[PDB]
Amino acid sequence: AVVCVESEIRGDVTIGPRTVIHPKARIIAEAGPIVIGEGNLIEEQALIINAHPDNITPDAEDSEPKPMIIGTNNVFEVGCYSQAMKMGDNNVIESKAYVGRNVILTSGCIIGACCNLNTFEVIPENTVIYGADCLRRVQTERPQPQTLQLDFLMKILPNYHHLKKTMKGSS
Amino acid sequence: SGNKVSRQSVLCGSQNIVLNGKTIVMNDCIIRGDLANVRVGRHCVVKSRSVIRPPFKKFSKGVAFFPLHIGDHVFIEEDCVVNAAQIGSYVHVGKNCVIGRRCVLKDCCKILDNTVLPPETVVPPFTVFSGCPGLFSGELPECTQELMIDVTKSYYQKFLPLTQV
Amino acid sequence: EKTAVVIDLGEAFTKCGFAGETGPRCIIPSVIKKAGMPKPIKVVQYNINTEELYSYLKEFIHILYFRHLLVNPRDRRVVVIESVLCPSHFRETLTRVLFKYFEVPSVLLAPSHLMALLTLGINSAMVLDCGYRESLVLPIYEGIPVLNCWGALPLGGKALHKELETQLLEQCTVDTGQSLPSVMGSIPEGVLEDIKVRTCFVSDLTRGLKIQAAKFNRPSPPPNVDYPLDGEKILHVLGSIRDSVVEILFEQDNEEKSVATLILDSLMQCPIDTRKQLAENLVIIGGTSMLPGFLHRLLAEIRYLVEKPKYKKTLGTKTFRIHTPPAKANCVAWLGGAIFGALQDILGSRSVSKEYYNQTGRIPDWCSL
Ligand SMILES: Nc1ncnc2c1ncn2[C@@H]1O[C@H](COP(=O)(O)OP(=O)(O)O)[C@@H](O)[C@H]1O
Repeated sequence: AVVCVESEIRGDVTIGPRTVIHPKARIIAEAGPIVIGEGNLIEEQALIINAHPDNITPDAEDSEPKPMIIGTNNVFEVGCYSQAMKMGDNNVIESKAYVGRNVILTSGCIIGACCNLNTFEVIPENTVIYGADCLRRVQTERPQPQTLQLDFLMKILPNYHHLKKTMKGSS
Repeated sequence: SGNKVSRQSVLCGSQNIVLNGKTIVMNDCIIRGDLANVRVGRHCVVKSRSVIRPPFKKFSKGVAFFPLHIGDHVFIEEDCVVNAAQIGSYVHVGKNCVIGRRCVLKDCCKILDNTVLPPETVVPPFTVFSGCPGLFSGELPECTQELMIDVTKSYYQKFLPLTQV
Repeated sequence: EKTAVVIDLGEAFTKCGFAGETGPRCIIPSVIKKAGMPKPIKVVQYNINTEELYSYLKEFIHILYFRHLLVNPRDRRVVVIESVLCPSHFRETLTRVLFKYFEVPSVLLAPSHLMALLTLGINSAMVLDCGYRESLVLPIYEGIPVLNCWGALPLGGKALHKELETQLLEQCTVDTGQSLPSVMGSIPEGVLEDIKVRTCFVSDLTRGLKIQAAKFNRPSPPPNVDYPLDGEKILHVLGSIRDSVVEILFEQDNEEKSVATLILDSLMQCPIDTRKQLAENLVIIGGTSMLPGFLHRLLAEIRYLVEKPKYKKTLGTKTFRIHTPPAKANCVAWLGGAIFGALQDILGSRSVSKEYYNQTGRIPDWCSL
């Protein structure tokens, strides 16, 4: 993976292969061990979080001892954060996506612009939300978890592949 | 030389950038336009918290978004997470803007607050395209826009001197 | 030869386009666009300031021209479609706007029901207009409207919105993320319109009778789908309210005044000869008329009220039949005005010229002199 010197990580994060983190990739995985996936591209200005501390104060039996995870082809773009997103296969997060706490991001997840993810909501597969229309379950089969949106994600991943080699060569 | 830029910026590929004199850049603007070229002009301005990344590879198999472009005496407010926007002369972005991929924002444009332009969303000239999705909100004047952009270049070269060394 | 811009107003949605064009080019609502305006004030309003309506009409018709007409208001005629019984002050304000700021060649404050009749091509029918504000019946015989026979009821789209607001405010089961009622004191109209079209529907006649039995000592159809709402304020609509909303539209409440009863009342005031021809020619126009099952339940309600022992002895066995216009019921009157505007033969003499208004000021209306 492209372990960029500018990619600011924090804590024990046993990453995976092909997890090209771009410059200024501020993250945090200390209170929760976030394992990276295979085939993503952590862009600039991101924010990976782990175990929302006592500022919010979870006064509901804080005995978490649970680590975050990632998946394949789930490249998150700039602006968008990552508040412990239990992703999967090809769950791309576009610009300025306000990542929510308990959103088990399944496949075919196209996190649109300025779409604040729903806390404690099981993000099923094959669903792309609309921008202004929050929670729009539009394109139930067009944004299909496999062969349609994941195929488009692997197609967008090609530019990420060329950029992965280019960033590994430019550094 | 004349571009009295800040010192807490972030970028790579020193020659890939293009920022002529009398410009005013701000801090925390992580513009990683290293691979593809970054084009800008004179008396232009940008603001903090704006990670204006470059468009794309520009040399893919089929089509690919070119290096970059910007205009003279333009202004880009705070949190402008822009990406792939050829700005014309006297353009004017807004706060928390989101420039869509492959957007040739023509001259005398006017972006809005928290406006999320989609990919390949062409914006007309002297027409403030705005809203959440792409929408030609209203029609912006010509004379007042040119005077406001000149005043913007003036204020940018008359305020950047302090608190930036 | 020049065309004719057919402008049609409305409290909910305005319709506009050209002459001869099948269907208007755009249907923009009656809202405005202004800075510092959290809720755009409607252009079509009554019993309010004069100059305020003059400015509202100027800006709305201006943005209407320059955004959906792409033409200067001097090269082509204007046929302003306005329904009958419209307030004279509103018409005078429209005339002031069109002749003092735009300076059009000639306006024509033509009625709505008459051009709705022109769409079908026939010369006589009974027209029920289910507009936004109120319902309106106006019988037309041989191209002439029987103006003394009329009927209005505040049971248009506005009553449906009032019903939906009160009822959904009562059973406000907005889940968390469980009830949470009255979170907001008032809800807007856009969500209410979406609930009307996308979720509400017209029941059946037997289903309506079951709702009547359900009023006091059962709602037989229960289908419902939890309607979403932004900001995770997901509510849950009920399987019975989707029936009750139309039930109040087809309610009588011991006064014998429902939407369908208004046609029978106007048919009662019509002369003896015109009776069977208006029964053989029934036209249903208006925006509220686009509901699923509205025409079927409407005709069933008509025929159910035929054998009522209050209107049977004067009407009896009749052949009721509804016409099918070649356009959508929400935009029939506009198409009639479009066919009329595409008739440049006598419209130059039928409409009110600009010269006559500038040197006279008097506007033709059904009033003495
Ligand atoms: N496609 C549709 N299906 C059902 N109802 C509709 C549809 N379009 C509009 N409406 C209803 O029509 C009404 C608009 O009527 P309108 O023609 O504006 O009345 P007016 O005669 O005052 O202009 C709205 O209140 C809306 O509820």
